[PDB]
Amino acid sequence: SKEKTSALSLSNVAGVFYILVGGLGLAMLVALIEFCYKSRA
Amino acid sequence: VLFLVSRFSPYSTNEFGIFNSLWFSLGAFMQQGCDISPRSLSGRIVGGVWWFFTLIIISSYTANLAAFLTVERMVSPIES
Amino acid sequence: QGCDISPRSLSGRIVGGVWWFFTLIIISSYTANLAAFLTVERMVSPIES
Amino acid sequence: TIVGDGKYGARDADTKIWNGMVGELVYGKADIAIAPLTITLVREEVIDFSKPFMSLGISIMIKKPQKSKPGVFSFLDPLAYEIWMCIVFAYIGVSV
Amino acid sequence: SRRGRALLAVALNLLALLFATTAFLTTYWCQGTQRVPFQLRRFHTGIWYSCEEELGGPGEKCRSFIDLAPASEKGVLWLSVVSEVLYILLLVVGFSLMCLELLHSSSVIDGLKLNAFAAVFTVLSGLLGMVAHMMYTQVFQVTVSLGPEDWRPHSWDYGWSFCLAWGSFTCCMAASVTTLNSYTK
Amino acid sequence: AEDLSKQTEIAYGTLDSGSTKEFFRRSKIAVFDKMWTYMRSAEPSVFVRTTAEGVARVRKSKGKYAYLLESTMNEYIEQRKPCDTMKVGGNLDSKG
Amino acid sequence: RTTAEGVARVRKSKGKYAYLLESTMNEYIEQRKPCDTMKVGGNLDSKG
Ligand SMILES: N[C@@H](Cn1oc(=O)[nH]c1=O)C(=O)O
Repeated sequence: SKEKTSALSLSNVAGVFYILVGGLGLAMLVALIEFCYKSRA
Repeated sequence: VLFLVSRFSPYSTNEFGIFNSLWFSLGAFMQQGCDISPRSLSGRIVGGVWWFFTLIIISSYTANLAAFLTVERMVSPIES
Repeated sequence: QGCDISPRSLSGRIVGGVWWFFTLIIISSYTANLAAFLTVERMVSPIES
Repeated sequence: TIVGDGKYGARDADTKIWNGMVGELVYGKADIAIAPLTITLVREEVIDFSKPFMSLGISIMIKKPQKSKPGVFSFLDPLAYEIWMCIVFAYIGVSV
Repeated sequence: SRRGRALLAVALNLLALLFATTAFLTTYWCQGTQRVPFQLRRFHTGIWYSCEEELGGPGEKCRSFIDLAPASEKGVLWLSVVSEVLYILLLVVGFSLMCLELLHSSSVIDGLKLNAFAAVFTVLSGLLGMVAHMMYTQVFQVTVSLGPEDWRPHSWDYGWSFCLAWGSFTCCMAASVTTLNSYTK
Repeated sequence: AEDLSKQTEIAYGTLDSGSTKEFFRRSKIAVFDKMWTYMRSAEPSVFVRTTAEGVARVRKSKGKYAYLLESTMNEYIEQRKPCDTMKVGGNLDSKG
Repeated sequence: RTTAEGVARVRKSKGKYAYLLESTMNEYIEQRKPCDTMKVGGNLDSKG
């Protein structure tokens, strides 16, 4: 019967920030390799 | 990151300035949207990942704000 | 439903900024509290004294 | 009286010696044991038992599982893995 | 003008070096207090050494933070410190090429792409930087919840030098957009 | 007891002198004989000499030890302060 | 009246009617079609 009013901690949505930054560096990877190919062609 | 992506890639004219990129990311986060559209593929990635960020957080916010006011009606204010 | 026009002024985008965060609270406040009535119901007594 | 050694009762298979509450009644030191003692066959042969005043079973006691730290990918807990796959499969097709 | 924008961009990077390395060396990230049954002990920790005040004097008994945790969370914590050390050193790669940005420095010609790769690195610094601040606060929170007994902190409150750690990641970006502004103009 | 026989992530034992340990040694059920073999095979100290010692062994293990004991032994620990442990599954066997 | 009638009420009452009975009769009914009755809990008693 003793249930609590608990806010979400950062651990609950923790991986969403991880796949945010992983999605950021992937776009950093693509923004490099799209300018390099047009500079070759 | 989105401001850095628009300048580096060739994809002209660039509607993603440091005043504009802070505006496009806000409308995505408040789920309203904005007028400009990222056109480079690396620009569409940085839009799409921020999109999946704001759909988890707000839905976590709305579920947890339902989670308080569900408990607040099951208090059983002891009567006898 | 974010409309097609978009503000092009800094003091305007402060207005367009703070009005957005007003809505994301209230509508999520509305969905939250309407979950409270359908899940946990209190049939209130019409008289109490 | 407390059992002097403190054990419920056992025999070493090597030395064939009962110790604990069992070894006290077999050797004649104690007179009776009204205690949590199981009626087993190796106890039935050495001492006599009445009908059970209580019946039981062997359970397993663990620490009550508190909520863990949620995982890295614990955000996608409310939907099945099969759903997210079928979304992305359908996300391709509606685009095509 | 265009030399004036490069001057602030390096000086904000030097703030980001000073604010991060302060955080990495100071053991005052988490201002907490612990008690023995009515005596209370203030303490403070970081990633390396948890230094606890003792009564009867100054105290400052310093205990290692890495082995303090349980094992799987420690395994995350092995990756967090490496993520922060790589943030500091790739900040050092950042402003050093911003020292080549200067007009009295190496060259004007092919100086634009020198300004290009460095600001890439400052983004790649703070992205690994913010995650390093993420992985500590998650793991430290577990140690507050599940850690070895005779010490349980009442308040997990984040103190000074860790707000400065957020100010470091803050000033990583304002310096990086201005050299992006210097790249486009 | 099946899943404890499928996985040794959490160690499990009994009391070092008692009919319950004696029951597992004389067991011919394919599960329980496997359960008896692991108790003696790898030993940092598996068995305990006291029930309350094993109760202290479980609660301070952070879920890494499970103490096998009797049913009416186990309901009294669950309705005691601090009510930190619980029964899992059900009774393994009939005893008296 | 008999066990075969009492277990049949469980098939028709849609989970509103529990029929207490012995364990070894409870296991054999579980292993026969429609396999739509489930033992819950452990033994309340021990008999022979
Ligand atoms: N009491 C039982 C044996 N036993 O009791 C425990 O608490 N553990 C255990 O193995 C007996 O031998 O009769």
